[PDB]
Amino acid sequence: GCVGRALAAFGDCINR
Amino acid sequence: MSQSNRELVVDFLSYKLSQKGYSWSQFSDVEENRTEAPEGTESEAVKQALREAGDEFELRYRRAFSDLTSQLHITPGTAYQSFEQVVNELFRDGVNWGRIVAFFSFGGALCVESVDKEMQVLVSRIAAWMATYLNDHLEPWIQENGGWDTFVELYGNNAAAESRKGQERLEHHHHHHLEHHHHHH
Ligand SMILES: *CC(=O)Nc1ccc(/N=N/c2ccc(NC(=O)C*)c(S(=O)(=O)O)c2)cc1S(=O)(=O)O
Repeated sequence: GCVGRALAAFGDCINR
Repeated sequence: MSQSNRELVVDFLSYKLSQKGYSWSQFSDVEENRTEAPEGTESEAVKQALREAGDEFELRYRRAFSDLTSQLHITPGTAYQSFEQVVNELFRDGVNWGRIVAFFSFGGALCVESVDKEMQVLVSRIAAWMATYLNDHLEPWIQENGGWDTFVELYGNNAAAESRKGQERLEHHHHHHLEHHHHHH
């Protein structure tokens, strides 16, 4: 669980 | 030029073990036994940009990171299938400039997740498959967005930015260029 989903998501925050 | 993506991975994994008190080279093989990329051919700026953007990624996921090792089941080489889960999303949902720093960031962490369980042997293995994934999958996309140099153009190392900004505040000017881009041989 997570990780795939989590880093996918949290990764779109590398800007703001 | 191309294999410089290796550096970007390696340099980060190196720093990752450094903040834990482990060594990359003690558990390495990447540039250890074979020479892929230089110590910083083009990458000197791109890896410098990469580590900063990577840091921006780390703290953000660090909340879950320490717990996630149970989820990924950080273990023998099949931890790349654990990191697969994530690199899978990571690629489909928007491979951008800063997005790629996430890949090499959690990859550098994937390293330590291995060393954590005292399996620091994954350290070199991960870095291999990380840079390779970049080589095969990411590099084309990167080039569509300009390249690694372009990444530092956008999100480059601001430490060095401020370093040169000091004298640039007075405006040095007087700098003309007869050069046209980076030439190759
Ligand atoms: C189990 C798991 O980890 N699941 C999961 C999935 C997704 C997220 N977070 N996604 C997400 C998406 C976008 C943002 N913000 C941005 O748009 C930049 C965030 S943020 O605001 O937290 O940075 C998060 C988390 C998790 S969780 O680890 O279970 O919480």
